[PDB]
Amino acid sequence: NSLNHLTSQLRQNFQAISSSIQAIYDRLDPPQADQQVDRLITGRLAALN
Amino acid sequence: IANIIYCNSVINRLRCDQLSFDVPDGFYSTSPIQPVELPVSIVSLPVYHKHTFIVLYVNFEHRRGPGKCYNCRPAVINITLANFNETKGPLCVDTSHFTTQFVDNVKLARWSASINTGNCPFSFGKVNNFVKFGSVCFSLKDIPGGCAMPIMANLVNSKSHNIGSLYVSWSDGDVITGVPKPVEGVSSFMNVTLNKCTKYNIYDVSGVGVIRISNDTFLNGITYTSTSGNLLGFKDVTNGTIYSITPCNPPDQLVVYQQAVVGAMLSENFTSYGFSNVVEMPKFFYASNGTYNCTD
Amino acid sequence: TQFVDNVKLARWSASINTGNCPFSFGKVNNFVKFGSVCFSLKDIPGGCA
Amino acid sequence: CVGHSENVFAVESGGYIPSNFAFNNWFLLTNTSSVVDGVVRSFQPLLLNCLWSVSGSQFTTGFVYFNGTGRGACKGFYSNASSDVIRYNINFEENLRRGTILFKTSYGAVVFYCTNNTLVSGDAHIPSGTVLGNFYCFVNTTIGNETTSAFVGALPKTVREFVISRTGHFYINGYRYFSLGDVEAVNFNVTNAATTVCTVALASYADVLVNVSQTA
Amino acid sequence: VQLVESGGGLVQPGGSLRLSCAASGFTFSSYAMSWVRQAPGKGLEWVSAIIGSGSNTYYADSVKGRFTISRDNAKNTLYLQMNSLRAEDTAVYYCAKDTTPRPLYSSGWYGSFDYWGQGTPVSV
Amino acid sequence: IQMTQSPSSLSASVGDRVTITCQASQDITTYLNWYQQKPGKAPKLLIYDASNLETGVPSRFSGSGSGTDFTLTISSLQPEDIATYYCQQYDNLFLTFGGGTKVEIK
Ligand SMILES: *[C@@H]1O[C@H](CO)[C@@H](O[C@@H]2O[C@H](CO)[C@@H](O[C@@H]3O[C@H](CO[C@H]4O[C@H](CO)[C@@H](O)[C@H](O)[C@@H]4O)[C@@H](O)[C@H](O[C@H]4O[C@H](CO)[C@@H](O)[C@H](O)[C@@H]4O)[C@@H]3O)[C@H](O)[C@H]2NC(C)=O)[C@H](O)[C@H]1NC(C)=O
Ligand SMILES: *[C@@H]1O[C@H](CO)[C@@H](O[C@@H]2O[C@H](CO)[C@@H](O[C@@H]3O[C@H](CO)[C@@H](O)[C@H](O)[C@@H]3O)[C@H](O)[C@H]2NC(C)=O)[C@H](O)[C@H]1NC(C)=O
Ligand SMILES: *[C@@H]1O[C@H](CO)[C@@H](O[C@@H]2O[C@H](CO)[C@@H](O[C@@H]3O[C@H](CO)[C@@H](O)[C@H](O)[C@@H]3O)[C@H](O)[C@H]2NC(C)=O)[C@H](O)[C@H]1NC(C)=O
Ligand SMILES: *[C@@H]1O[C@H](CO)[C@@H](O[C@@H]2O[C@H](CO)[C@@H](O[C@@H]3O[C@H](CO)[C@@H](O)[C@H](O)[C@@H]3O)[C@H](O)[C@H]2NC(C)=O)[C@H](O)[C@H]1NC(C)=O
Ligand SMILES: *[C@@H]1O[C@H](CO)[C@@H](O[C@@H]2O[C@H](CO)[C@@H](O)[C@H](O)[C@H]2NC(C)=O)[C@H](O)[C@H]1NC(C)=O
Ligand SMILES: *[C@@H]1O[C@H](CO)[C@@H](O)[C@H](O)[C@H]1NC(C)=O
Ligand SMILES: *[C@@H]1O[C@H](CO)[C@@H](O)[C@H](O)[C@H]1NC(C)=O
Ligand SMILES: *[C@@H]1O[C@H](CO)[C@@H](O)[C@H](O)[C@H]1NC(C)=O
Ligand SMILES: *[C@@H]1O[C@H](CO)[C@@H](O)[C@H](O)[C@H]1NC(C)=O
Ligand SMILES: *[C@@H]1O[C@H](CO)[C@@H](O)[C@H](O)[C@H]1NC(C)=O
Ligand SMILES: *[C@@H]1O[C@H](CO)[C@@H](O)[C@H](O)[C@H]1NC(C)=O
Ligand SMILES: *[C@@H]1O[C@H](CO)[C@@H](O)[C@H](O)[C@H]1NC(C)=O
Ligand SMILES: *[C@@H]1O[C@H](CO)[C@@H](O)[C@H](O)[C@H]1NC(C)=O
Ligand SMILES: *[C@@H]1O[C@H](CO)[C@@H](O)[C@H](O)[C@H]1NC(C)=O
Ligand SMILES: *[C@@H]1O[C@H](CO)[C@@H](O)[C@H](O)[C@H]1NC(C)=O
Ligand SMILES: *[C@@H]1O[C@H](CO)[C@@H](O)[C@H](O)[C@H]1NC(C)=O
Repeated sequence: NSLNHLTSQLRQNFQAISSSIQAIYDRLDPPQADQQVDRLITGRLAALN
Repeated sequence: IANIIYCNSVINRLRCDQLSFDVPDGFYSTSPIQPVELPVSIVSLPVYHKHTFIVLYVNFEHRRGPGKCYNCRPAVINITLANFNETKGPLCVDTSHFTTQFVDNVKLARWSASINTGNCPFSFGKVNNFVKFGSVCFSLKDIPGGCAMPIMANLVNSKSHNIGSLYVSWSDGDVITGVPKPVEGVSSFMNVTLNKCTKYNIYDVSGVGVIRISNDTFLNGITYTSTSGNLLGFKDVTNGTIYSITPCNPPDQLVVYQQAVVGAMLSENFTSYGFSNVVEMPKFFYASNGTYNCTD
Repeated sequence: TQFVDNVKLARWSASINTGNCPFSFGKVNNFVKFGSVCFSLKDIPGGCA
Repeated sequence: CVGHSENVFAVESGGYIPSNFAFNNWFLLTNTSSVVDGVVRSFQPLLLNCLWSVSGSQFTTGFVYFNGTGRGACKGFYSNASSDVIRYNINFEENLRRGTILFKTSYGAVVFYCTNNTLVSGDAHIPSGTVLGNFYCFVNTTIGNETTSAFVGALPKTVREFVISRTGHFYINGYRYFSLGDVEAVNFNVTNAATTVCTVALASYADVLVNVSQTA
Repeated sequence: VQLVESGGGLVQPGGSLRLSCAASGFTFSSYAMSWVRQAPGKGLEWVSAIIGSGSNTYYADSVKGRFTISRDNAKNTLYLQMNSLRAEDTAVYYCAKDTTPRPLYSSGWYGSFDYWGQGTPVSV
Repeated sequence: IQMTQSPSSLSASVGDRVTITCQASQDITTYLNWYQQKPGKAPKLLIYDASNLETGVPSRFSGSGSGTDFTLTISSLQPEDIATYYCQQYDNLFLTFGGGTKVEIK
């Protein structure tokens, strides 16, 4: 139960364009992609806590 | 400053991310550095193909007359969007594949044109990275409910001026995708490298990994994914063979004892981190400088 | 930034609102930092009103 | 059909599949990725309105409509309801590579074929980047009296099952490859007929829970 | 901004020669490269040019078809392929740098070279 | 596009207001640059866009013109000015160089 909950949170978009980090960097320039990746970083760190 | 340490060695690097000068004895996770020569591997399904070229031309010049000013804003601007016609309405792509090209026609030295992302959720130049759309339209006049990509003119070591914008409207969907370019003689349907870290775009899924051949004979589907959503493997429709995908640099573990690294747990048969000896353990490889003549 | 109300009609006054901008016209005078800023009476692409 | 006498089974009352069925060549339909192992809940066309055997029946079947027109001798429970999916079970490693599949629409007739000799496809609108030494599939749409050809793509070396939806969804080995638009009938006229086709079933969407192992 | 070339020598007519030029001290991918040679007692004759991305390739009439221009952005190196040598290719070759920085996603004009190399001559 | 540099050679003394002109045979508008060529060395850029002084060159050089005839004038000749000169147009991707001139000392 604890592992499945942790792995399922990787699919969340966290109000970003996509849950895949590589997808963001393939679509936007680095100045704008960083603001989108930060959404995934904060959300995923919360899942780890 | 009282003292410093340089993050150059294996033990010193572990102290820099741990943000401490003393590391307690234990096991620490680490990851090898990723290579930089990443090739490109592409797998796609052959479908009804038509290619549309969205070409944007930017050209400007200084007003010819008695004043030969150079740092001033340009006075004549000529921006065209290929087959765009204002009275026909916006230029909407209506084919399966398309690409975007930026052609700078300014001949003035030290002058150059550029296009910014603006409020759009994608960049004009990055659309060629297999981006999916249900519909997409480009126009030189404002489009309702769309986004605007500013067009800028730049001088070397001098402030740049806005010279217009490009308006784009889109909807989500999988009918139109953007490809880099139809090079004459490249089989973009199945072109992949094996046993090397490569960047891939396989069946509309992008990532970085290693591709290899497995004897698995799954009969259903063409793409297999894990719970996290990451692509674990794919099938070649022309072959029947199934290929597996593995991350390029999986994590390892380092054993620290008395402020030094004495061994490392590895998933591969390599004498990594400078250790001269490696042994095979039931579920991993172990590398260390040890001579195995100990009991405590 | 300065706002000058040149209307002389009694019971009449002018005002400016924030709109969608991330700052107010009168509040810029509170040591707001910018890399660049431009003002115009016509629409500026990628700006605010 | 063929083997155990129960590969073709008797449909239970209401259109349910017997709880001991081996589901051989009955694939989990998917539009994107495919599950390897696990338990998944999804809407699948597993509620059978009629199931009949083709091999050993001598009927040869012919054309099958989504409505009851053209159905064979249903084994077990059957209904006069309208279906939304037609399933063509196709045997061990058999390939549709040497035949054609006919279709009937509200605008004319459509035929799907796969070929290696460019003389059979007629025109081909820029089929670039392909290996010229292997077969590719095309499609002729006859708008009445006007014949038009088009390239659709490629199919695997071997096909284990064929599934076509009324809305034109084209499934092969559990994966959607094409979208032919609205379709009112289909014919599986391929050489070595009555042996390549094993069982044909008309099904409807139903809410099911599936225990999937090795993508089966 | 230093430019250095290599690959000079004596080659028989009709053979092949692999010329090279190295660049450093600037962002290599943002500037269009060019190749030019000075014949003995003659002025400057343009040979070939390459865009910063390497997508577009241009040549002169006499250069056309005989040689191919290439660049490798991963190591800041400019490459040239001498093929089908004639006696009139005996000269010194210079690799130049354009003065206009352009984005990697854009094709553009060229012509105002500011920095040159040292010159590797060839004989045939 | 053909371009002619005339005269091919001229001699002047220290302090002379030397002037060199080259024709273009086509309407080049303003797309021309001038180069400095010390024999035994690779060329260097002097003036671009026919009128702009490059930051690495002394302010004693000036150029002007529009259309088909273009000019490059030196305010006063200095001892290191003795070198080959060249004009080159960039109005077309198949750019061409001029005939080249050899200044000389007196
Ligand atoms: C791949 O992707 C495509 C595109 O999304 C999917 O196609 C859709 O599939 C769903 C399957 O659920 C379809 O929805 C179903 O439509 C059935 C028919 O509905 C039509 O007919 C009735 C009258 O008979 C009309 O009233 C209705 O408006 C439609 O015109 C219905 O049988 C289904 O309803 C059942 O389920 C719903 C669930 O909410 C219940 O409320 C109902 O009571 C009933 O039990 C359902 O509506 C959808 O129409 C398809 N769309 C298209 C465009 O093709 C593929 O199925 C998908 N494949 C896979 C494997 O995922
Ligand atoms: C603004 O710039 C665009 C740049 O594309 C100019 O359009 C281009 O104009 C030239 C000259 O008219 C065209 O060149 C010739 O076109 C003919 C007709 O097809 C062709 O036979 C020749 O080979 C040559 O290409 C060019 O095609 C055309 N390009 C486009 C994309 O329209 C435009 O004229 C400029 N406008 C102004 C006011 O400066
Ligand atoms: C289920 O629908 C199908 C369509 O796929 C029906 O098939 C055809 O429908 C037409 C409808 O009138 C029937 O038309 C008749 O055709 C004859 C010409 O031969 C003409 O004599 C009549 O005037 C009339 O037009 C035709 O019977 C029918 N074809 C077949 C093969 O039956 C099928 O009837 C439908 N049945 C149901 C259950 O709805
Ligand atoms: C979902 O389907 C899978 C695959 O059919 C089921 O796994 C299978 O379950 C059976 C019954 O437990 C296993 O058989 C047993 O195997 C052991 C070891 O050989 C043997 O001692 C027993 O007598 C019996 O034969 C079978 O091996 C196993 N297959 C796999 C691949 O693991 C699973 O149980 C199904 N689950 C549900 C909830 O329906
Ligand atoms: C699909 O359509 C094309 C186009 O009509 C057919 O190509 C014709 O093929 C015949 C021989 O079978 C040739 O004589 C004709 O000249 C072709 N047509 C054209 C327009 O060139 C093709 O045969 C059709 N295939 C099937 C299987 O129906
Ligand atoms: C725009 O399209 C209309 C309709 O075809 C045409 O009459 C007009 O000439 C076009 N204008 C331009 C500038 O292309
Ligand atoms: C794969 O693509 C690369 C791109 O550099 C190309 O060099 C190679 O020839 C391609 N191979 C095939 C078989 O398409
Ligand atoms: C091949 O398949 C078997 C069965 O899955 C597997 O255990 C084995 O490791 C695979 N080995 C090779 C060498 O392909
Ligand atoms: C699979 O496909 C590739 C080309 O796509 C080929 O190199 C390989 O040998 C094929 N293998 C088999 C077993 O057909
Ligand atoms: C591990 O590598 C060593 C050194 O090359 C080799 O002798 C040994 O056989 C390998 N063992 C395994 C299990 O790969
Ligand atoms: C282990 O032994 C080798 C002997 O060459 C030496 O290079 C290496 O640095 C030693 N490592 C440690 C961690 O003591
Ligand atoms: C191993 O340990 C013993 C006991 O400490 C020591 O005397 C000996 O030299 C070591 N080496 C071997 C090969 O026994
Ligand atoms: C289906 O329709 C036919 C024709 O009317 C009828 O004979 C048959 O009994 C019907 N069956 C069912 C099960 O409703
Ligand atoms: C398939 O087409 C290729 C085209 O290269 C041809 O060489 C080959 O003979 C054809 N083969 C068959 C078996 O029909
Ligand atoms: C129908 O058939 C005739 C046969 O000669 C052909 O000429 C005609 O173009 C076809 N056309 C249409 C529009 O259905
Ligand atoms: C049925 O298939 C056979 C064998 O391919 C063919 O000769 C015949 O013309 C086909 N008939 C129809 C109606 O498709």
